[PDB]
Amino acid sequence: DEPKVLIAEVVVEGATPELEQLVYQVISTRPGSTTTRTQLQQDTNAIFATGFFADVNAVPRDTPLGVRITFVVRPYPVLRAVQVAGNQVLTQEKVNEIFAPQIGRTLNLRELQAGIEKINTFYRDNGYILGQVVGTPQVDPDGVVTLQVAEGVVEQVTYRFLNKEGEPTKQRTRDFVISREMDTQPGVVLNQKTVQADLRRLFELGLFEDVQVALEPGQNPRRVNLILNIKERNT
Repeated sequence: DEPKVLIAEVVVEGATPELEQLVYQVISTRPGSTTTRTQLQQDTNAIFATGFFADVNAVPRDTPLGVRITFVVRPYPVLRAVQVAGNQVLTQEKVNEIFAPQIGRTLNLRELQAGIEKINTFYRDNGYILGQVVGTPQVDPDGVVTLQVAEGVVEQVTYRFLNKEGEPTKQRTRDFVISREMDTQPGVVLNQKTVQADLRRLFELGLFEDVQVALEPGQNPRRVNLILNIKERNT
């Protein structure tokens, strides 16, 4: 863990005033302090961990005073808007409301992740069990952030009839009999409350020994094929 250098000045470049005090607060390197390469590296890690910066570099130069450490920092842009692709039950207006407190100051990726968590909580609490933000947020240099969601859209619903052993068997009941009990239909976003309700209506018909629900990925792999595995009461 050698060698050590004495520092004469520390400057922060590239930060707005609000953030520049933060940089000084989180680093340990001061004028008058002895540092190594490792510690300077840890200082850039600490600054990066604040969540405000796209890029952090520590640069040492020789000045008339002695050694300068310049921390060069490239903040994320001021946040101007957050827009979403692939949404249906999550409205752009709800997205605007979640992120309103952040608009007009430098974007912070920890705070963005807290908003992403608010979106996933909106899906989960409203019963859209599959719904969530997917991918990495796109941050454009003009301060507009784009997110993707996959809400759990039902591409198709497939009935599979099975005998007692669990092998395929000839269907007796007509498709309409089942379909007309179900609110879960192609094009809706899967909701665990509606699935439940649907299975209760299928039970109230008195026709099936078992109905089990299984999901397979759609053709669009962000969507689902809802499978009903159905064992009908014999003759």
